[PDB]
Amino acid sequence: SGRLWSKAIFAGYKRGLRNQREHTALLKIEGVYARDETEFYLGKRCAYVYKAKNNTVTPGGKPNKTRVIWGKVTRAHGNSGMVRAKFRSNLPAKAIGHRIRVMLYPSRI
Amino acid sequence: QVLVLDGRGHLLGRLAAIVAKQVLLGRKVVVVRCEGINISGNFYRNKLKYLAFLRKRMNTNPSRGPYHFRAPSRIFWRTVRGMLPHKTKRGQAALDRLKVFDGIPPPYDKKKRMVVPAALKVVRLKPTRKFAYLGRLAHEVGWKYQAVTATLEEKRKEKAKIHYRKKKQLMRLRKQAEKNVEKKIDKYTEVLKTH
Amino acid sequence: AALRPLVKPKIVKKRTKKFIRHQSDRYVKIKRNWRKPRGIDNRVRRRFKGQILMPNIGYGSNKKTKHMLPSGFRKFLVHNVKELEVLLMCNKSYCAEIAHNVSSKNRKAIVERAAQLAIRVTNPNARLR
Amino acid sequence: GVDIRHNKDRKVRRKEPKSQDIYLRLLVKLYRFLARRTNSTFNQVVLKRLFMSRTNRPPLSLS
Amino acid sequence: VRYSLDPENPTKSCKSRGSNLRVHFKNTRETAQAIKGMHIRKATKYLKDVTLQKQCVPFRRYNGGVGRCAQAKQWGWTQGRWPKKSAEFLLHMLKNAESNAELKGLDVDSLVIEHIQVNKAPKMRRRTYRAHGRINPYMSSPCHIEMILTEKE
Amino acid sequence: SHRKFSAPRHGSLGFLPRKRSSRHRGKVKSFPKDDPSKPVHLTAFLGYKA
RNA sequence: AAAUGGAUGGCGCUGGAGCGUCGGGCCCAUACCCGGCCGUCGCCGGCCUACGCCGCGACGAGUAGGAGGGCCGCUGCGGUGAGCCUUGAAGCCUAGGGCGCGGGCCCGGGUGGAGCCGCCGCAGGUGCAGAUCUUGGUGGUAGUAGCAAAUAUUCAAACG
RNA sequence: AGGCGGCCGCCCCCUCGCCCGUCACGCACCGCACGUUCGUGGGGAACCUGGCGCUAAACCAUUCGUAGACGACCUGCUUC
Ligand SMILES: [Mg+2]
Ligand SMILES: [Mg+2]
Ligand SMILES: [Mg+2]
Ligand SMILES: [Mg+2]
Ligand SMILES: [Mg+2]
Ligand SMILES: [Mg+2]
Ligand SMILES: [Mg+2]
Ligand SMILES: [Mg+2]
Ligand SMILES: [Mg+2]
Ligand SMILES: [Mg+2]
Ligand SMILES: [Mg+2]
Ligand SMILES: [Mg+2]
Ligand SMILES: [Mg+2]
Ligand SMILES: [Mg+2]
Ligand SMILES: [Mg+2]
Ligand SMILES: [Mg+2]
Ligand SMILES: [Mg+2]
Ligand SMILES: [Mg+2]
Ligand SMILES: [Mg+2]
Ligand SMILES: [Mg+2]
Ligand SMILES: [Mg+2]
Repeated sequence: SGRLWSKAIFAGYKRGLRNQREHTALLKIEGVYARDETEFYLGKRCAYVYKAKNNTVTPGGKPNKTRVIWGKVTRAHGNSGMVRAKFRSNLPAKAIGHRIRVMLYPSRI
Repeated sequence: QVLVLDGRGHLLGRLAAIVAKQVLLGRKVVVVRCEGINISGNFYRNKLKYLAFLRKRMNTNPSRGPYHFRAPSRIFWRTVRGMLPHKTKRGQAALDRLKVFDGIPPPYDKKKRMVVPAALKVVRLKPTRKFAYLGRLAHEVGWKYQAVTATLEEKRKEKAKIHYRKKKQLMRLRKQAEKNVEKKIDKYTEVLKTH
Repeated sequence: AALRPLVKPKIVKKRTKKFIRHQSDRYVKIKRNWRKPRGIDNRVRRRFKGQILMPNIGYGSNKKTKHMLPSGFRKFLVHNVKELEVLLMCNKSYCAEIAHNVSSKNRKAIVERAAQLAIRVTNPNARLR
Repeated sequence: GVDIRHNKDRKVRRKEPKSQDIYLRLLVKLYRFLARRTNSTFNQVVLKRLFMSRTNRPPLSLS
Repeated sequence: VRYSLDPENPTKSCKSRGSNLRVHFKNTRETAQAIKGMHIRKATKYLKDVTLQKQCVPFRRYNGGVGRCAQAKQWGWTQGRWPKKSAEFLLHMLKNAESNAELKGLDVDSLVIEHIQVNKAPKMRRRTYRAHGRINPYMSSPCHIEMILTEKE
Repeated sequence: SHRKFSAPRHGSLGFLPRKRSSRHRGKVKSFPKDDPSKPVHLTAFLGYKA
């Protein structure tokens, strides 16, 4: 029991002022508010949990209504502690203002 | 979840910047006591700028056009409207997540109110600069509800005093309990590991 | 899982949109085929951002993965038994595809000869009885 | 771009002979092989003159 | 002949078609949208009320410049009009569909109107006489009508 | 421009939002204020213009 | 001091989100470096469609215009496929599968009923988005304007 | 812009409602993801059952003129 993943709010794509680059996303992760603090999360793996009405899940026992686009942290971003992340597929852009799980695997504890 | 913010002693643009940044991420923030939000500068200048804002109106039809709110909660809500992308369905969802109240509602009388240190008058102003009250501005121009809000505010302040005396009595009782004995075996461990 | 051709890598196409013609949405007299606009005011020719993209040489697919079906073969059209038997030497890279005007009576003989010679055919089970 | 110089991509040359004479193409094949395999600048010049046109190969006279 | 929206089964369904009949296409479409999805006796009483101007027909799509009525509040709409000629023709085709159901041997008291279709017949042309010696067309708009009536259980 | 004969304006902007009123009985927009010094009484009645 | 209400972009900003001097980080363009792929050009290899096959390197924007390639396409002619078919050709439709970067193409499914196509050469009345383009058809307008020059009709019956 | 909390007396039990020590078990599913949560999550259409109750009102039609371009608005209708 108990949550094993750290909370991180999706903030938006990597962008300029005008144009965007949808292959890289930004994460405001809670607790981290510093460039020196966003060092431990380099290499963590992220997961966007969302819902659909067709029966497609992981084969861990039971078929359900939960879909996940996987991905992982690439590097840090800015001085405020925001974190870049490249997922395996690009974001649906509905995920703005929603939470992406950051699970505590392969990093170097 | 919800972020219940006090409005006393905060500056309008600083609090609007912090609220408009924290509402785009999804944290449902509610600014309570909006009549106490201060504005730097002279109060004559602030009501002159608000009178100029009232003077801005469409001449061919004043109804179809600029809607000039006089209530201070709606003043702060227009202030955050001008900072969020409200023409898009990101700032529209952010304005749906944002709630604002003049005076204090009963659930926010119940819950605890936060205070943002970066938006404070004392933090952001040299103490010999002039300031204003948004409730004073709203009563001086349009919003005719200062007396009822002040009466209900004094009523809930009396309620808060009669709750605080009970809470402080319970805290004196629990420190008498901490003054009593047969608890120290765990307390040595807690002092050695940050009491 | 029929014939499993030789080592074919990950096939990428570098875009898969078959680029639309400008203002084909606005007028239905304009077919969806690409046609290079040669106007003096056109945003597509001037290559403004946010407009459609013109097909140029940079979208060229790899020569290793050129004309590649997703099964891993390259298609070759066939009318009859001699043009099916010409695929006898390279049957593990160049698959057969029966022409549309071939009747069912000869089509069953062609697909039986392809099953004998172990030549992949794209449409074996079409126009049967 | 990168190159500030002008772009003269193809220089001048005629590599394949434009004539469809089969015998001339066979001589082109043979003397191309000899020109790249013998280090003979005679074979180089004869291969270039076989690439050369009808007008630019003027008729020699017997005298 | 073929229709649109072929029924569940031809045993429990009758059919009717009128072709090249002098009405307005817009009036017959807007009354067919009110006929559709209704019991046959309710539709017959409704069309008699239309011919007696006691219950109207709401114009929902072809509502350009159509005056209002108080009777359209049954339909949740504001505008209405009372097509006498369209009501007479579609009542005659409802009687024809009733006779076809009687010939096919259906339980004639429990028919609902499942499908109705109205589409533009080739219109016939006459001419006006406008100013400055000009001739302008004066064209009709007849329609083809199909209807399917099905036993409701 | 410069109309050369300035006239007072026709009508009134304060009465300009003209409409068939949804009420037929003229409702009271504002009653007079109260005080504990005055005795108990009513303010408004109904009538019919004979 | 200027005429509709309005512009440091707006919101706001005073221990600055203003001014002047600056420091350390941070954000990105089709700019630069590394790498994958296409094409052009240059230099080249081989006695493996020689008009094919590889090798290395540098560069690719562009109206008017000028060239090259097109296994892009339409029509007909000579050769050519012991070509295709009434066990279904052309044509048309298609929330189907695919290829090419594109000109376009191949197959699946449905109507259709008698002609059609691949390759090498040949010859064009050979490609449409416009020209107040020509002919034909069809919408919004729209069940709208309109059926108002000259005093006027009414009851009953009959054929229906 | 109110619905959970506090007191008295009973109800069927708990003297493990907790911290430290002993013992043995529960799937040990043999390297792997979306697992654990306020969920007897929001609303709509129906299925079988207990208890307690409910028995109407709009719109059209007719009339009305205090209003009406048409809609709309104010109105009457009982068997005294
Ligand atoms: Mg220009
Ligand atoms: Mg122009
Ligand atoms: Mg370059
Ligand atoms: Mg209109
Ligand atoms: Mg009208
Ligand atoms: Mg006329
Ligand atoms: Mg009032
Ligand atoms: Mg300003
Ligand atoms: Mg500065
Ligand atoms: Mg170029
Ligand atoms: Mg062809
Ligand atoms: Mg021509
Ligand atoms: Mg000709
Ligand atoms: Mg045309
Ligand atoms: Mg043109
Ligand atoms: Mg024209
Ligand atoms: Mg027309
Ligand atoms: Mg009119
Ligand atoms: Mg009219
Ligand atoms: Mg009679
Ligand atoms: Mg008679």
